[PDB]
Amino acid sequence: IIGGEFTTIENQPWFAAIYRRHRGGSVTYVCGGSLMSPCWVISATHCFIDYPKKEDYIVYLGRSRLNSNTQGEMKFEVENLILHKDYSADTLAHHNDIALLKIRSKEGRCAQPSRTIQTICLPSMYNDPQFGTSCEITGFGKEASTDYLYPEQLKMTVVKLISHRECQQPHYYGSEVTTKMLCAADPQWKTDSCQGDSGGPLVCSLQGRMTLTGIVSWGRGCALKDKPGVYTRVSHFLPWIRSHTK
Amino acid sequence: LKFQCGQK
Ligand SMILES: NC(=[NH2+])c1ccc2[nH]c(-c3cccc(OC4CCCC4)c3[O-])nc2c1
Repeated sequence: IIGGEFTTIENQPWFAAIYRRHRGGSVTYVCGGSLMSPCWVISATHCFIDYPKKEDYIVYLGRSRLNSNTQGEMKFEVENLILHKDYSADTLAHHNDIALLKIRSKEGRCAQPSRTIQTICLPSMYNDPQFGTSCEITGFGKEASTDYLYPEQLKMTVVKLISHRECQQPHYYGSEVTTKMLCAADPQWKTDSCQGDSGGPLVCSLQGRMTLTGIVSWGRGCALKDKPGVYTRVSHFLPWIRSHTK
Repeated sequence: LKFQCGQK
């Protein structure tokens, strides 16, 4: 995240940290994700696309730091990994960039509620906040596009949703952005999501609840002027989500 | 106790 503040998982108790294990002993961070129900985490298909081997990923809930542990964290194995059939990437955008991971702990259980583990709410079929709404994004991604490491403390920042008309302007993303994506930027292009933030949440309040409105997906550079961040418009994937989380 | 989606 460029900008933002450092936070603790109690401020984002539905954020999930997904890692991949390597032969050699290292486990590295892959993407962020959010908990929707006790056994399901939702993230982004491009995060798994080049290595769809579910037994090599680890999902942690209750983690405020990236490589050191937090008291209260839970560790899980990926029991099912559902990627999106019709996922495509072009020079910038990813289409249908949503994925579901079913988690199981080594004792056969799913997540348990704590002050550091909570689910986030889903929107109702195709219902979104209006452009202008301030939503918050969180994650362990880069702090400057030139960094080659990720911060060790969880960050969060506030960004506003912008309109498709504004994002589809030729000097922004033109038609690379579709009705299944949302764009959110900082009025003064100061904070935004960046590499390492993919799969984590865009949370806005809808009808009184904190809802997962978008998934960090892509963007050109990080916090660049007229280069909003693009998120998967979760309200338009509710059918797909249900199909697998029934 | 149980989950209340959205609550901190
Ligand atoms: N400017 C943005 N709003 C933005 C947001 C998320 C991003 N994620 C990435 C990104 C870049 C390179 C590789 C990635 O994922 C691969 C690493 C491991 C799995 C796939 C990214 O998510 N760029 C990103 C840019």
